[PDB]
Amino acid sequence: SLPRIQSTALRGEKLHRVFHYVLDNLVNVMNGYCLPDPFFSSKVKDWVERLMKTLRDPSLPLLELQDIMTSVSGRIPPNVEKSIKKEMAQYASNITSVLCQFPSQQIANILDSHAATLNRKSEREVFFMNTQSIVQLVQRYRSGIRGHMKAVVMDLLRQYLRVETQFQNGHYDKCVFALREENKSDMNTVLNYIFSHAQVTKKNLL
Amino acid sequence: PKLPELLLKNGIAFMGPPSQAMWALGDKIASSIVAQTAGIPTLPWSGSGLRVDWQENDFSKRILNVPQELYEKGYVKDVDDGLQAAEEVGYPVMIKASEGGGGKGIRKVNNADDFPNLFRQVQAEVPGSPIFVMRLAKQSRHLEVQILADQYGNAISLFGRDCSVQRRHQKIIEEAPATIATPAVFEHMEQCAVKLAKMVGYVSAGTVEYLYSQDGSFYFLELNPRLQVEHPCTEMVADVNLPAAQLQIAMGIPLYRIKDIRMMYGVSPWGDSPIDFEDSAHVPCPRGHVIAARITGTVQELNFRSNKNVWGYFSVQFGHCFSWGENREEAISNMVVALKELSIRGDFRTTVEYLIKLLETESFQMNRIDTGWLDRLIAEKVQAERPDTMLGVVCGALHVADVSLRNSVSNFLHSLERGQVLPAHTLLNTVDVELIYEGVKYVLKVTRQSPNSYVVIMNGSCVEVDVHRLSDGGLLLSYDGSSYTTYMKEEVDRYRITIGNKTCVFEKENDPSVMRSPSAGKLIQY
Amino acid sequence: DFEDSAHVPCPRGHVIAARITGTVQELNFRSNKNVWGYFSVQFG
Amino acid sequence: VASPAEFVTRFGGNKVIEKVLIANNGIAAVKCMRSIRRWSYEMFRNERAIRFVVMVTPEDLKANAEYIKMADHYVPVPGGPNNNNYANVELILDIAKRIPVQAVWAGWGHASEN
Repeated sequence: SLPRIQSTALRGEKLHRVFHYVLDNLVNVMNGYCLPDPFFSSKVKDWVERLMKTLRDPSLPLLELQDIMTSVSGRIPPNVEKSIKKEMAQYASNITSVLCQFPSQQIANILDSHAATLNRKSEREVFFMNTQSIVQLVQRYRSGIRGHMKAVVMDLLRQYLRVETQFQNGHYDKCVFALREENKSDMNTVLNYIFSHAQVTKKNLL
Repeated sequence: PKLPELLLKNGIAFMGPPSQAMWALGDKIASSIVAQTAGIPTLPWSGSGLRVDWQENDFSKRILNVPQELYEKGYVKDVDDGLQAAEEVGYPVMIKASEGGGGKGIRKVNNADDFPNLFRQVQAEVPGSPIFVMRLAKQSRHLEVQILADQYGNAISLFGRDCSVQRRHQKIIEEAPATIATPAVFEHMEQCAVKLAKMVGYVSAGTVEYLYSQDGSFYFLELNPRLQVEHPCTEMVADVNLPAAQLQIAMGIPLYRIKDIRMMYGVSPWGDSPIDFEDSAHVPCPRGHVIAARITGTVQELNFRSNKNVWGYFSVQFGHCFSWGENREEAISNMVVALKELSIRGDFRTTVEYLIKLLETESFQMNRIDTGWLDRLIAEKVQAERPDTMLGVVCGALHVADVSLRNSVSNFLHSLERGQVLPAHTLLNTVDVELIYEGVKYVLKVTRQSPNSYVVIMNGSCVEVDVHRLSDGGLLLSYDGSSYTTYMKEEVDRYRITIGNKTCVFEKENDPSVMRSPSAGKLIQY
Repeated sequence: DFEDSAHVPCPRGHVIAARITGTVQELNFRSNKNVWGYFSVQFG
Repeated sequence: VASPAEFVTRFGGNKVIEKVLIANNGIAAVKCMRSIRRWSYEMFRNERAIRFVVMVTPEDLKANAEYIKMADHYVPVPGGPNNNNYANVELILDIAKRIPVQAVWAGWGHASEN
């Protein structure tokens, strides 16, 4: 006998937040925090439909270079801002094309070019530490939109893999003792581990 | 009164009235007789006919030459004299033993038929003690007048305090300006108070208490021959350091040499000119309004950031809060803000909820209260300002959850660091809450959903929340509507929950009919 | 008409403010009921 | 009087404001809350008539800043220097747009001059 009305703050509309939110929830799924029942075991599947649609959806790069380029209005060399902002603008013009590719490599060349001409003598990796988010962004973004659908799930795969490979080698007790000695100094990683394969069947189906 | 005697014999000053006036005014009977001796500013019925010869403009004292026949008349030798006295004052009356202390030997009498058994009972309660009879007063207002006297006969009045708000005859709420009384009546009462004090030679701070009725009739009740706890009320409205003035009185400093008083009377801060207090009776006027409230580390003087001109304190036992305003309404508003923030602290929450409510009552808003108002406000167990039921159960259930979870986790990580290969199951997210409200329990489950997210499961429902755990034992929850704040106090058999400014308490009980083993294993025998 | 009432407002007394440099404790001073203050964590 | 909307009508205003986002922290936000709740009780006898949404960084959460708990509603935002959160005008706009809210109070600093 409850208000379902105030239970609405689950989705959003910004796909950028849908990404971070849903992603953190799922890495929490596979951290062990799984849910004991069918309701849940259904709901997250739906959540992954929301994923799939947003994973094909080529508005990811726009919403993340939007959001960073909103967060770097200062510290800015206007030559590079008008260059990046023009050519993102006609990524925007060329979106929804069959033949649309990221202007990533172009940005890497230009940024490397005035890195080449070196706002120098004080601020080399000052500037690097002002344009950090982009070099790792472009590093996920070399192999495309299924660069992401490969990469993320591949990581999750090794997450599952690593944990449950250490989990099974001998038998449960001794294996936990091998955990004791693999990380003798600390056991917090161990407890999260123990928790994860505790709700294995949810993990496993999923 | 022995205290001023012993210090004075040893040349040690006392910040209070001298011995003679303290004894002759501290004994209730004797003080009532002095009041009767003076111009009787409407003394009660039982003391109408009682009086004494003239205590005049020079030093005055008890003398028992004449007040012994009259005095024994107050000490009504038998039931017949009591019944006649009861007829003069008029029913309802009170039969009171004159040697009774701490409420022993007092009986309420409504009629002459009721009188005899209570009379024999009062005799039995305090045998050998004379007994007197006094009028059970009618519903009235209890008011106080602040007095200050030096060693030369100059004694003045400042203003009053309204103390009608009483609980079991204890002053609970005070207000400074008793605007209800007529200025002229208050001036007369002040002059009477000054007359009585000057007549007996008071030489310190004092409070003269009067009973006032809406009719406009008033009756003197008693004089407190000493300082009261609420005197800082006067300090805040008068800009007078009261204890320093008391010290100065003990140093023989004349009234006209106190800076604060000089400013009060609009004179030079450093002049020595004597002041005719009668000629300057009209100069002082109260500044705004003040409300004082009795509240029930170890002593925290309590006042925050929410409001200026309002302050308070609590000691460990009781404290007082004082709220100033340009007028009554402004002071009440300021008081409200102070009680909502201070109400968020713990042991005095429900009681103070009823207090906030009482403060919000229309009778209070309209200044339509009396000494019995409150007496009818109690027996009204009016529980309100109470959270949403299901929120209650929720923050409960997850308070218990979080605590047990902390224990299970801290036991796993302690023990596992410390070297036990524990069985998996105990690592559970799985929470079983059984919480009994008003005979009903709410049975719920809670499954940990994310390091920061908790999922509450009601009778086969699913609501997903997040908390972002706090530091020092609190839990706040945020929804579509808003964010709320909770603190958890646990007992042996009660569960003591705070949801913002709100408290709610729940019992767990299954004992008297079920025998619960507290451990596993075989059952050997019965 | 604020021009016609330019002289009406007059200050009430005097105030002194001092910059000072849980985690944010609003610190009320008992020396005066007409004096109050705060400190945050940084300044108050 | 029955509501803020009624205040606006009765007193000749033109914009119903029921929710304000404080785009600041510390004393500015706290002083604003205390003063407004006093006025709200004075006008409508309900201190929570105008709800306040605050942005909460992990640092502020660990510090358990009283303004957080005083506030009516919180939204976790990214941490670090004020230029990534307090100063992201577009993010602020996005939140205002998302609820939506009816007013913004910035107080002093961090974004006071853009």
